[PDB]
Formats: sequence, C-alpha cells, structure tokens
Amino acid sequence: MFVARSIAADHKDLIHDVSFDFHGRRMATCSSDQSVKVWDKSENVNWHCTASWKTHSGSVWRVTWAHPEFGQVLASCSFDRTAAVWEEIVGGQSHWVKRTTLVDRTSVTDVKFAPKHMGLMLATCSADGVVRIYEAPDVMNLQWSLQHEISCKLSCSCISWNPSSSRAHSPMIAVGSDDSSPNIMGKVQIYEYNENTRKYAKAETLMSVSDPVHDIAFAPNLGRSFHILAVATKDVRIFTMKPLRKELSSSGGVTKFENHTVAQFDNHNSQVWRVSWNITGTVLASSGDDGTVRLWKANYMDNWKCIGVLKGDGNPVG
Amino acid sequence: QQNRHIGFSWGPGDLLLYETLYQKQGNSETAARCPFMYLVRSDEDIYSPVLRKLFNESHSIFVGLQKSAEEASGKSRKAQLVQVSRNYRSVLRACMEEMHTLSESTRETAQKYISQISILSAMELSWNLCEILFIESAPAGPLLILLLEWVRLHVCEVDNIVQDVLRSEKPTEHEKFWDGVTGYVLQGRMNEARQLLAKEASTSASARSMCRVLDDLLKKMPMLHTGGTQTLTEFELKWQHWREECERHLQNGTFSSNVHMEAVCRVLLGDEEVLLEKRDLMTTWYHFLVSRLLFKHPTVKPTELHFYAQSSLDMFLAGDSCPEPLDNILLAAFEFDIHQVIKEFSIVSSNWWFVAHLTDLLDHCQLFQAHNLYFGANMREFLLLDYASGLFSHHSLWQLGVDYFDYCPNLGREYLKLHMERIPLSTEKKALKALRICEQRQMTEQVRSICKTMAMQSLCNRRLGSALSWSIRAKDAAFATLISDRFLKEYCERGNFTDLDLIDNLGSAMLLSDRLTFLGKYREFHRMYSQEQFSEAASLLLSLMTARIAPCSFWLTLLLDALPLLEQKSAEQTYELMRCLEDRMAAKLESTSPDEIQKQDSSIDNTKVEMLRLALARNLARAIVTEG
Amino acid sequence: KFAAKFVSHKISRTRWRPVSASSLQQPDVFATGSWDNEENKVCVWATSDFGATSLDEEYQGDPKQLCDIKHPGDVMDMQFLDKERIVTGSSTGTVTIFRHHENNQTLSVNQRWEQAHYHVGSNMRAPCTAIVCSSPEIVSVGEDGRINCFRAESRDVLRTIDDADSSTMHGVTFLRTTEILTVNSVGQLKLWDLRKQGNDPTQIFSVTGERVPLHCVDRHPNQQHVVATGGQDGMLCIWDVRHGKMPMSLLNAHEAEMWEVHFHPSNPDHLFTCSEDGSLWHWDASADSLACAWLSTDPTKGQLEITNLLPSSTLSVNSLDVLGQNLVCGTDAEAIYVTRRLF
Amino acid sequence: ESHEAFNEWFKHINSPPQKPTLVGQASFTEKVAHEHKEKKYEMDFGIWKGHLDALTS
Amino acid sequence: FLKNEKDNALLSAIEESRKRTFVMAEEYHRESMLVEW
Amino acid sequence: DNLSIFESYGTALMEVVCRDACDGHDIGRMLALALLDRIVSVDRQQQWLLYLSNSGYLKVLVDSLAEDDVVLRNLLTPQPPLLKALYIYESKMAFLTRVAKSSQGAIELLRSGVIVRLAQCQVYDMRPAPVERYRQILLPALQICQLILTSSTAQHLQAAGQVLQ
Repeated sequence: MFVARSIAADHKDLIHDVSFDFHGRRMATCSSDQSVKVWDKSENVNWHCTASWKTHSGSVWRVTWAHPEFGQVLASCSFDRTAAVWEEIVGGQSHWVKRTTLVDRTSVTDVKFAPKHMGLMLATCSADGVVRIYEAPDVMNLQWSLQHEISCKLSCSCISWNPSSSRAHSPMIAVGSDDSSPNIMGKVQIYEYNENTRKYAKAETLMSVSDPVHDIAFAPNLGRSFHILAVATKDVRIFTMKPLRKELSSSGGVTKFENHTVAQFDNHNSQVWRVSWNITGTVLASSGDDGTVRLWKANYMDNWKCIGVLKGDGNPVG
Repeated sequence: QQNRHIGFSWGPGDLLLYETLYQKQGNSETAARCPFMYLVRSDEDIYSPVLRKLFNESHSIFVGLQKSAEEASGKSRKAQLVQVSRNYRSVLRACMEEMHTLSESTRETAQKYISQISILSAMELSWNLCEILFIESAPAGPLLILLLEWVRLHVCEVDNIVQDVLRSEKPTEHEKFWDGVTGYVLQGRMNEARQLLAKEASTSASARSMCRVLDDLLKKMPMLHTGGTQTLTEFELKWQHWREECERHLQNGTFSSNVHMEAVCRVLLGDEEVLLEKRDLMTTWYHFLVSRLLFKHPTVKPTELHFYAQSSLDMFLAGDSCPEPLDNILLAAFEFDIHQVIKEFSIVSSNWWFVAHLTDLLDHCQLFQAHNLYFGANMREFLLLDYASGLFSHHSLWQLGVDYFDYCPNLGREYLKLHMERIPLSTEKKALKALRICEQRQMTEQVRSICKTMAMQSLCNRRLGSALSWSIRAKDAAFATLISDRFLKEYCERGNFTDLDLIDNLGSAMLLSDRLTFLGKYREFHRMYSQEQFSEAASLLLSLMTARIAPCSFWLTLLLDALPLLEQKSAEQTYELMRCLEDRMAAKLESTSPDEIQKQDSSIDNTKVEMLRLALARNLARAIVTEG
Repeated sequence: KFAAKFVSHKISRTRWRPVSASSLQQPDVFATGSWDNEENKVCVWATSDFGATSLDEEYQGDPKQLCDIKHPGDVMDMQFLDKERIVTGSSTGTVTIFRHHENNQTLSVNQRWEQAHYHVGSNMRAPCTAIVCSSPEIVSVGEDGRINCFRAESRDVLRTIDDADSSTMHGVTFLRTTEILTVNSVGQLKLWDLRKQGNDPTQIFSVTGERVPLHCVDRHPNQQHVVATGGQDGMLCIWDVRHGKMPMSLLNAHEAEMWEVHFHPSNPDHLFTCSEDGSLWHWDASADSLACAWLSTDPTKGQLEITNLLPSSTLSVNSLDVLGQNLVCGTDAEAIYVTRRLF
Repeated sequence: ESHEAFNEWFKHINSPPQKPTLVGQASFTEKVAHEHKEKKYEMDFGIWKGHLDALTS
Repeated sequence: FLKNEKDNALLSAIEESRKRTFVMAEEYHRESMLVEW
Repeated sequence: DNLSIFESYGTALMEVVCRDACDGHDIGRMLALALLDRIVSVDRQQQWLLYLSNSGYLKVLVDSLAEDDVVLRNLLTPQPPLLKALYIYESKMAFLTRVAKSSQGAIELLRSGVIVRLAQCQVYDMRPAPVERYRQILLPALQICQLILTSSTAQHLQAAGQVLQ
C-alpha cells in the first residue's frame, strides 16, 4: 500500500534527475532551467529547498554524491564536455561552491565516485569512448589529478564501479556502449585494475549484449563468490559472473570469467531506459517507454518475478 | 503522463520515483507541471501501535525460547513449546481486544480497526490450528475432545442465542429456545442442553415424559475423557449401545408429538439431513465437521480427518458458495500438508508474522527436512532475515531487527554490518547505543566508520574537543593529525591554546601520531615554563627541535624561545644547541622559500647565537676546571 | 513488582510529577519523552484510576496516557519545573517549557528558546543534552559546550557561559542554589559558580589516567558534597567534592554505558542506576545500620546490597525516576515499567 | 594476632612495585608510554611504602 | 589379539543382557509358583 | 550401604540416569534400562521406584511401548534390519517385570494404565523366525500382565477385569 504525496516543485524547467544523499535526508534535483537545487528533509517529513544555483550552460547528464567521509560533495557531468565537483559551503549560508572543472573531447555521458576505500576518486565516461579516472590528492582541498585513461573503443554511455571492498578482487569498472552498431556486439565491457602493470586492463566483454546499452548496475556482493550485473537494453538482463580458479605459485592476469545470463525480461514493452537496485540488491527497479516503473524480485527458488507496475496519473496499477 | 519516462533512485529503505522528462528535447504538446512526490514504501500495517507492542512482547518470548533451548529434554521440552505457543496466542488475544476497544471509541478508524481485528483473527486462527496439530499431535480419542474445544473457542453464536433466550421472562416460549438446545447438543455440551430441557419439563405433563427420555439419552451419552483407563474399543461399544437406544426411541415414535425433541434425537443419531437443516446454528463447515465426528465417528484417527473435512466442506457449501482462502488453509491443515498451510497463509497475509513464528515453532517440533535452502541458510533463517530487514526500514524498530539477525551467525552477521553503517547518527546518545551493539558483536570497520562520521560532524559543528575524542577512539592517526593541525592554525594566530586541560591529560594517547606527540610535548614544555623549571623547559624544546617532530615552521618558533633561554646570566650541551641552530638554518636555506627566508629576527637570532657561543666557551672552560 | 506498558515509541526520559511535601498522597502522575522516531512526543501518564477508594486491591493497573504533545527533535532530557510545568531539552538545541492543564488533560507550549544551543560561527543547532530545574531557575548544557541559565518567566537567557567546555557535556545537577556540577565526554566532573563573571570552572575532578565519558550526575539530597556519576564503562563513581580531585569510591555497576544515577530523594541510603545493558540496579547502603555510608573507604564497613529490579533481557534502560515508594523507567523495548511498592 | 600481622607484612614486603625498564630502541609512543609507566610506578611505590610502614607499626 | 579383545568386550555386553534376562525371568517364574502355592 | 550412597547424591543422579535410560540411544538405553532393572531389584526402600514414578520417567517408559508396533510389523520380515531394538525391548520388559514383582509396583503400573496400553496394541493380533518372534512378543507382554496382577494385592481385583479386557 505505497502512498505518494505530491509537492509543488515549481521548477523553471523540468528537472531530468533526482538524487538522494547516502542517508536519504537530502536530495538534489536538476533541470533544463540550468539549475541544481538541494532539498533537506525536516523532522516533520517535509522537504525544503535549502540551496538553488545555476550550475552550467549544457545538458547535465548525471549527478552523483561522494561518500560522507569526504564531506558534502557532488559531481555533475554535461554535454559541454566537462565534469564539475561541488562542495556544500555552508556558513545558514549554504551555496554549493564549484571546486573544480574536469576538462580532459566530447559529451561526458556519466560520472561516478569510486568506493570510499579507494580514496576520493571520480570516474567519468565520454562519447569519445574514453573512461577517465581522477583522484583528489587532498580531501581538504577539492585539485584533481588524472590517474587513468581507459580506451573502450566504443562510445561510452554509462559507467559502474564494482562496490566490492574485498581485497580478493581488484578494482573493477563496467562500461557500456550506446553505438547502434548494426554489427559490433560486446556493448558492455569490464575493466580490472592490474597491480603489476598499474593500469586498467579489459577483463571481460559481455558478447550477448549486441543491443545498445542504456544503463548498467553491479549488485552489492554481500559475501557471494560471484558478481551480479544488471544491463538495460531493449530488455532487462541479469548476468552472474563467476571468477575462475587459481594457484599461489605465480599470477599476473585478469583471471578469466564464467558468465551466465540468469534472467532476460522483455516485459518492459519499450526500450528499458533505467535499472536500479535497492540498498540490499534484492529488488530491482526498471523504467521503460511503456511509462511504467516495474519492481523485480527473486523468490526462495531463485525465480525472479515482477512485483509492481504504475500509471501516468500516478496511481499504482490494480 | 504524455509518454513520460520514469526516473528512480533507491534510498536505504525508500524508492524515490520522478518523471525524468522525455529523452526528446523540449517537445510534446500536452502541457502541465511535474509537481509529484512519490515515495513507494514496502509494508503498511506495521505502523499500528498495538502490533508494535505485540512485536516487543514476542521478541521477549523468542529470546526466552532460544536461551532455554539447551536446558530441557523430551516431554518437558514439548510442554514448554506448547506453553510458548499459548503465550503467543495470548498476546494475539490482548492485541485484538485492544484494537476492538479502539474501533468502538473511534468511528473514523473503526473501519480500518475492524479490518485489522479480522487480520489478527486470521493470525490467531492459523497460528492456533497449526499449533494444536503439529505441537500436540493427540492420538485417536483426545483429538475429538480438542476439536470440540477448538470449535467452542472460535464459534460463540450459540452462547449469545442462549443468553437472549434466558433474559426473556419465559425462556420456553422464546422463538430461539430450541435453537439454543440444539446448538448445545451440536457442540457436545450435553449438560447445558439438559439444563435448558429441565425448563421445558416444567411447562406440560406430556412434554415432561418426553423431556425425561431425552434428558436420560443426553445424560447417558458416552464422552471421551483425557485421563480415563477406558480403551477406544470399550468406548466404541458403549457408544454403539447408546446409539441403538436413541434409534429405538425414534422408531417407537417416542418424540412424534414434539418436532423439536424428534429433531434433537435425529441429531444424536448423526442424521446428515437434520444436521444440514441446522447449518445456520453451526455457521461454519468445520463446526459441521466436528458435530459429524461427534455423532458418527467419535474414535476418528488423524489420518482420516482430511476425508471427513473435504466431505463436510462439499456438503456444507453444496450451492453457489465458493471456498474462502481460510477454508483452503484449514483443509491443508486437516491433510497434514504443513507446506500448503504456510503457502496459503503467505498469499492471504500482508505480514510474515504468522508463517515465521508458526514455522519456527514447527521446526522446533522436528518436522521439516533439516537442510539449508539455496544459500547456506534454511526456511527459518530466510524468513527471519526478510522480517528483520523489514524492521530496519522503520525509524524506531531497527533495534529489534539487530537481535533477530544475531539468531543465525551465517545469515544475519553480514546484513547487520551493512545496516549498522547506514544508521542515521543524529545524536551522541544514538551513536553510543550503536557502538555498544557493535562492540559486543566484534565489528571494527563499522565502528571506525561511526567514530569518523561523528568526528567530522564535530569538525563541521566547530566542537574541536568532541572531534578530537572521536578521532582518538577511531585511532584515527590521520584525523588526529588533522585536528592537531587545526589547533595549530588556531595557536599560530592567538598565542594561546584552546582546551588546555585535554592536552595536559593525553597520557599514552599522545603516541597516536607524531604531530599529536609534538603538540603534547610542547604543551608540557609550556607547563615547565609556568613552573619556573626553566632548564627543563629549554631542554625539552631542544630535544623536540632535534627530533624534527615539530613541523618545519615551529623551527622558527622554538628557536626564538631558545633565544631568550640562552640570553640568561655543559660544554657538550652548549655544542649540541649550536648544532641544532645550524641544522635549523640549513633547513631554512633549502625548504623555507626565498620570500619566507626574508623575515625580521635574523639579526636577533645572530645576537642570541653569539651569546650562546660565549656561554658555551666559558661553560667548557668551567667543565675543564671541574675535570682538573 | 513491575507493571509493564508497551508504548509504540522508544522512551528516552521518565519523571514523576512532584508531590507537595504536605500531601499524604502517593505520586500517581509521571511524564515521558520519546526519541529515535520520525515524530517524537511528550506524554503525561496516570498510575491510578481517578476514583478507586479501595486500600485493598492488588495494583495490576496499567499506566494510562492522560495527554500528549508533538515534540520537535528527540527529547534528549526532561525535568518537572513544578506540578504544572515540564521542561525539555531537544536534539534541535531548543529548550521548551510545556504547561500541563490537569482540568482539560492537555499539554501546551508555554515558552521556548529556539537558539539555546548552537555552534558559534556556523549558527548550526547543537543538541541540548541535559537540563536541571530549581524553580524558577533552569540550567541547560549541550554538545556546543555551553551552559545556559534561564528563568521560567524570562523570555531572554539570563546568562550564557560560552566555551565552558571544549567537549560535549552530557549531564548537569545543582550542587547548591548558585552552583552546578557538569559531566562531559572526557571523564571530567566540573564545578561552576553561576555568580562568577568568568567562564572557567571553579574546580575540575577526574579519574586519573582515564578519559572515559561521563553520562550522568546526581547529588546526594541531604549531603551537598556527596555526588554520584556514571560513565561509558558502566562504572559508578562516588565523589566528595571537598576532598581531592579523585572519586572516593569506584564501583563496578554495569556491563555497558550508565545512562542515569539517582539518590532516593527522602531515603538517600538508597541509590538507583540504569544502563544500556538493559539492567536497573537498586543499591542499599543501610544494610549495616554521620559518616556517609557512600564515602566509606573501609571494605569491611558498609556492605552495599545490590539488586537488579528488572527481568534479564530488557533492551537499554534509558531513564529512571524514584519518588517515595514508586519507581518508573523507560526503555528501547518501547516499554515503560512502573512499581508503586519498591521496598 | 602477631603471627597474622607478620604474615600480612611478609606478603606485602615481598610484593614491591616493579620499576619500569626502557627497551633500548623504543619508539616516540613507547617513550611517552614509559614516562606514564614511571609516574605510575612512583605513585604505586609511595602507596606501597605507606602501607608497609603501617603494617610494620 | 586386539580385535579378539574388542569381540570379547561385545560378548561380555551380550552376557550382561543375558544375565539380566535370566534373573528377571527366574523371578517371574518364582512369583507364579508362589501365587499357585 | 550402596542404597545410602545412591540416595546421598540426591534425586540428581537418579534423574540423570533414569532420563538417559529412557531416551538416549541404542546401547546406552539398553544398558541404562538394565541398570535401572538391577537397582530397582535391590531397592528394599523402593526410593528409586518412588522417584521414577514422581518424576514421570516410569510413564514415559510405558508410553514408549506403543513405539514397537511398527518395529514388530517390519521385523515379521524374513530378514531383520537390526536386533538392537529387540534388546532394548527386552531390557525394558525386564525392568518393568522387576518393578511388577513389587506389591506397590503392580499398583503403580495399573495407575499408569499398562494393561490399557497393551490392549490397544495390534501386534498381538498378527500371529504368523517370524512365528517365534510373534511368540516372543506375546511372551513379554503377557508376562508383565500376568505376573503383575497375580503377585498383585487382593484390593486391586480390577487387575483381573483389565487383563480379561
């Protein structure tokens, strides 16, 4: 019996995105009006606009929060070919201050902070088919150093860090490929950090994702011996990735992978545009051209099913 | 709306939903405003105050059970489990009663309150059916006594009818009088039926002779007793002989002048047509089942119950009425299909409470196949993990979910770590509670996260003492150095330390970082200076400068202090100080920028150095004289 | 001995309504504050049905809620100022006086100080961690290290001691009419004279070598120099504030954080303590019977009798209050426990 | 009583506080920990000596 | 002959059960004879 | 003197040994029942017998006899899965036979409904080595009954009524 309560946003232009902070006490919204707004949740469960500023002169494609250990930090990326880092400089005098602009050749299609145990790192991807990884050398001085350039050889549309804090797994990034490519398949690529070469190397290519990829999400690993990846294309796909075996005598490779499609769902009825896991990785949300958000969950027999569908008027489908 | 794409964002237990736009650019005629806030929440009835009370009381019950699961064997243990089951059902009762008073006093929530009373009725109904069966598992004989008690505890309409009849000035002339007599017979309540018949025996002489025969038949009716030495075969023979006595009285036309006494005698024979004519007194097919068992099959075996249950449902529902979801649950229980009982209740119930606690209790009865599901955990751990995860969504109940996760080490420790790091720490009291919970369960990284978060919150609030205390608890040497440097900004500026008493009491915590070490040792030097231990203060300063624990600007500061110290009215010690001065100067020539190199104190430093050289020379001569 | 009432909110604070010293009436009304919910409240409760004149019926009476009011933030601390007025400290840094209207069974906001506690420079609200009342005077302490003095009829703060502590203060009590004691996150008990024009404490007491947070402080009712404190280590410390800077006694009381300590107001040979470990202990110093029994340094003179009053396996007991034969306490188990026959 | 007092005294005289020893390559944190151990030893020795003189009397 | 000793242990256990049966059966026969007398 | 030592421990040693004799496992149960059989025989005071009755262990041992109907049905087979069950049954029947030799024991057994429970057992109606085995079942059951009642007191005449049943 989910209940939705409308608020009068009164946005100058429609906001193309909303992002919660890590604690779900704050949200950021962004719009065609060239602004970002920040909203704080009162004790009475009401939202109040606490900051509003003009951010750019280009289509803000993505917004992301840093981990709260680095303070109140936002990153945004744009059609203007830049990513920007913002810090909430409060006195009640909040005024999200631009700390840097990353300027290294085409639209920056996605931006994601790395898992906190890797430090204050930011990945960007661009339609030039490059992923760039920056590091802030001082968390108190939000200067950024370009650490890595990863040539994907396909237009990058989206990126996901593997959130696994296990020291048994090298840092991993999934990347997509929007290119319609009548033929080229492999539109999801996986990169692994190689300690011996101090470089990201291509570990995997999901050859079954011959369709254009719109979004990708690694599931929270929560002690599994295998990774789970959701992929948004013309359908919703779920992959399990099992790392292969090993010998302590010597090792310098990407440790090849066994990949299985465990689910494929065409029930979207339109090019599924977004996929998002809940905080436990037990429920998937998807959105598509059918004007619905769908909720997916496995039962105790690992059988995934839909568990909810919505309407244009805002009512949940009976 | 106007073919708009849905954006979503997962919160810690909430789903944020919004209209993104169109991925089309400014387009689409259909015009309006996207002022819609959509928080989709999983779960709903948990918010009830009474249900929360139930949950607290039963967490107490669960903890008790777990702790006592090591102490008792066979029969004693079985009885203890039965009593735990009864306690759960009593909590259900209290909750229903409270909800009912609430509905009575409040008209607007009474619709919903009655819906929830019916929900709890569902819960107690299923819990108790399952209990009785698996946990008691009574053999042929006691089974029917318990089923008569079961119908009596859940079907109260006959007692209301009889109370209304008894409130009338003339109970025997009341329209429902014979319905009260027949209802007591249908429930096996022969003594209460006889008390009503004794009133009718007063009305007429012809009624009195028939009432005496019927009273004697009801009095002689064989009943099973929980403790008799009587065998089921000796009971069956007495029951057959009593039934032949009833049949003989009917065949002799003994009751032909009173249709109601004849109908009661036909009920005593188990006449199915007359039992079905009295459906409105039984109200349910399962009351009809138990009345059929009483008058046709009093020695029924557990293994035969399903056949009679199905036959009773089919006969009772023999019109346009479809079985209710409760009927499927009760039939599955009479079939002894525990998995089907759990499945049907999982479909009908909004809440996992019934299926979680009934399955937990039935697992303690050693019934389910004893193996893990599909992830190194069993039906019990899976359902407890999902229920506990549900409690973590709620701002006050997440603390209860912690203890449920402790139940299974494999299936609740990693979830507990993940959730403990996500708790909104708004107050020091809440953080201290979370820390106590983690420390008991050995979770270091989670506690480090807690402490660092608290200390950064303190850096934002400008509470330097609280921030330092939290950084020390974090062992956080990096954050320790950060706060030491903030105090250094403050002292480079004011000429005095804030919070003197804390720095003076650092003790062994001073060793957490070299920067903190320097800070504390320098504060000790100032303390020596206030105590006129001038030599001691100066030597401490010199040692700090030579160890280079001091940051390369405190070199100037400490060097000027050495300046007046030297200025006052062994040779090796004098040479040492000279070496320290020269090292400082070489460092300056290299590290210090040309801009900072050009400052005022140079000439003052040179005069201090000349005074030191003169004192050392004379001091060395004095030392040589002492050696002589 | 205890009636338990489940209330669908965690209870941070419980206090008895003060009885007039001339009244033969037993305490019957108490207040509660809630915490760790989206909507917190102050509630008033009665233990007796207004009308039972039988001296001979076993008290099986569940406490009945008389009235409530929404409280912004988490009720961090709560005290009665008098019979009609309840003071609260909020996690929002607000100090509020509520008035209880007994005739109508309602609470109303009488007065508030919305900027009682805040960090200097950011103007960010800081939690008000403890309060103490001596009608008409109110003192509050907070995470901002401030000591505020109010008078119930004054809209303005009468006195602030800015930067009184560089650490969070957790507890405050009156030593005398113009003197208070505070406890903090670095294990210090600090004595203050509220007439002294400076911001320095008059005296500082601490356990030597250890910086264990102190959460609670209470003063012996008849002996103005005897003080009890509780810490994060579950230790009960007894102090003579005239003798040295160290406690006179260190007693192993709890397995986790000690939230409250109270001397019995009329029989101070009894003391009560509650903890995060879920326990509620009664301490009796009368068992050997003017040397305060609590200040006995002779382990052979004054056997303290110690009794756990609650069942094993309660969640955190966040607050207790004791008046005459009556004790109330509040827990994280969404429960209020009440006894009317302590002894 | 004289034999009991002597045995209490004899137990106490044979349990003197241990003087802290500095290991010859101690870190800065270990030197601060040693000064804290030495101050603790002087205090513990003062208490032990006061108790010894009372038991001796 | 360690295995023989193990077998002997099993044999001794069987002998103990047999002695128990010998005693109780003899007692029952004696009781029946006493009742007849 | 041995009995004084058994008592001296208290109802604690008696409870642990009697509980374990009931529902331990195979060998241990058999040996524990044998031990109980032997201790109750030298029980002139009959304290052990009183403890067994008051603590409910005697009732549990009697109720557990209904367990063997399925065992007997499986056993009437040409090949027997395990003779262990037969030995437990023997030790158990031996112990019960020993308890029945006592004038009081016979009364306590009658109060506990031993004849009623034997009358409910269908194994006695399955007359077929298998024939020898039916024979032996009959032996123990009827044993206990007859011996008991006979050596039973004159006041407990119903004994005759229950046996006739």
